[PDB]
Amino acid sequence: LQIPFAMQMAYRFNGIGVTQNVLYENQKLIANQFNSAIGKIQDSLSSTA
Amino acid sequence: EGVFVSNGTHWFVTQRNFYEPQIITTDNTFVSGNCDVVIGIVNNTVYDPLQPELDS
Amino acid sequence: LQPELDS
Ligand SMILES: *[C@@H]1O[C@H](CO)[C@@H](O[C@@H]2O[C@H](CO)[C@@H](O)[C@H](O)[C@H]2NC(C)=O)[C@H](O)[C@H]1NC(C)=O
Ligand SMILES: *[C@@H]1O[C@H](CO)[C@@H](O[C@@H]2O[C@H](CO)[C@@H](O)[C@H](O)[C@H]2NC(C)=O)[C@H](O)[C@H]1NC(C)=O
Ligand SMILES: *[C@@H]1O[C@H](CO)[C@@H](O)[C@H](O)[C@H]1NC(C)=O
Repeated sequence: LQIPFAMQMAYRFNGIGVTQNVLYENQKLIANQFNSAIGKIQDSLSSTA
Repeated sequence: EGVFVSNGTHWFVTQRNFYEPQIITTDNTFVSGNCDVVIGIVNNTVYDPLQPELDS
Repeated sequence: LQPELDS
């Protein structure tokens, strides 16, 4: 079933007892933490044989 | 609980896993702050049942 | 409901 991705994340938050408005009020900040964490994986894997 | 949906002319809320359109009200919704912050929000009425009863 | 008893 297609769903917009920021709405799927509201369901994931609701699964861990965080009320879904806490995502939307912080959406750009949460997106930037995830985007940054992905970058650290590449550097970790590139450096750490 | 559940999701907002539209049939084009109207807006409803439904549970997630079986389509059951219900009118949107202060019963089946909760507020959090002013409109400005939320990406993708839309205008509509949200109905509030108490008003006509106070007007009885 | 407390303020609505103005009705
Ligand atoms: C969206 O839902 C509303 C409410 O069910 C539909 O409005 C009704 O339409 C029927 C005919 O299909 C009329 O007999 C009713 O009098 C209408 N009720 C209201 C409250 O307007 C509307 O037609 C639906 N739109 C679409 C495109 O499905
Ligand atoms: C939802 O309704 C509000 C008004 O309650 C709309 O805000 C006005 O929109 C017009 C046209 O874009 C602007 O000229 C005004 O300056 C806006 N006023 C305010 C207080 O911002 C709003 O645009 C509507 N939302 C949508 C997506 O249509
Ligand atoms: C959806 O994305 C398009 C660009 O792909 C944009 O023009 C549109 O404003 C977006 N709408 C919403 C509701 O975010």
